[PDB]
Amino acid sequence: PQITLWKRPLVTIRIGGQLKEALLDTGADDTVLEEMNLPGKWKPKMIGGVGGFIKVRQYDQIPIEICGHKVIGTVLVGPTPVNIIGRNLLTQIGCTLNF
Amino acid sequence: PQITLWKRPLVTIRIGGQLKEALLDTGADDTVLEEMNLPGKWKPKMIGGVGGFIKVRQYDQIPIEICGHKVIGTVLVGPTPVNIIGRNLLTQIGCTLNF
Ligand SMILES: CC(C)CN(C[C@@H](O)[C@H](Cc1ccccc1)NC(=O)O[C@H]1CCOC1)S(=O)(=O)c1ccc(N)cc1
Ligand SMILES: CC(C)CN(C[C@@H](O)[C@H](Cc1ccccc1)NC(=O)O[C@H]1CCOC1)S(=O)(=O)c1ccc(N)cc1
Repeated sequence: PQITLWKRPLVTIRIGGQLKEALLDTGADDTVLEEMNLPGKWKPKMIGGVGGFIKVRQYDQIPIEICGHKVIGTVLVGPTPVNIIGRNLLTQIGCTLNF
Repeated sequence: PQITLWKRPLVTIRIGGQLKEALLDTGADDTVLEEMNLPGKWKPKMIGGVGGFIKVRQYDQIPIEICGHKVIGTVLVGPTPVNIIGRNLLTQIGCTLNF
């Protein structure tokens, strides 16, 4: 697809068997999702942005389906106010910025 | 250009007579720059990000040049950890996400 930026670049994803809406975010180094349960091992990490930092759980090698593109990689989970697909998974779908 | 996302999509912008490095940020509604002594009328506002809210100065109708593309719009100035080009100006340079 080609996604224009007049509106937020929201897409449907599936993770852990569940469908969610998420922002395609080129400003995010790594994918971070709103508080949820995910199976498997995780480790604590900090991420920072506008407003400061939050503590998250880092899960590695997690399958995610993004608009029918299957990726597998790092998913952070914590108190972000929005679900965010970051560069780590955008590269896996072959996403580029064009102008 | 067609910009891959292996690394942060940093570009050079020209604003208020200064050359600055900024992040092309599809997850950002607004453009927010690190604190700087920009002349002009502004209004105080708050914006929210991952970690909470910050107070910013809102400057309207500011000329900005992004990768040779000359645009005009709202620029927020405040304690962001990185200069961010958000959708208000990404639409003006004709930027799209493609995968
Ligand atoms: C600030 C950049 C450098 C990093 N953020 C990504 C940005 O797109 C961020 C995404 C977001 C949108 C809406 C609500 C909350 C967050 N938008 C953002 O703050 O919009 C503000 C600034 C202007 O307009 C409004 S991040 O969320 O902090 C972040 C940091 C690290 C990781 N691994 C993942 C996410
Ligand atoms: C608002 C914060 C940054 C604290 N201010 C410091 C001020 O220099 C502040 C710095 C600033 C510059 C540019 C963007 C944002 C903030 N200038 C300012 O123009 O900010 C307006 C814009 C949006 O909201 C308030 S403070 O309240 O004045 C103050 C002063 C002394 C003490 N001890 C405590 C607080």
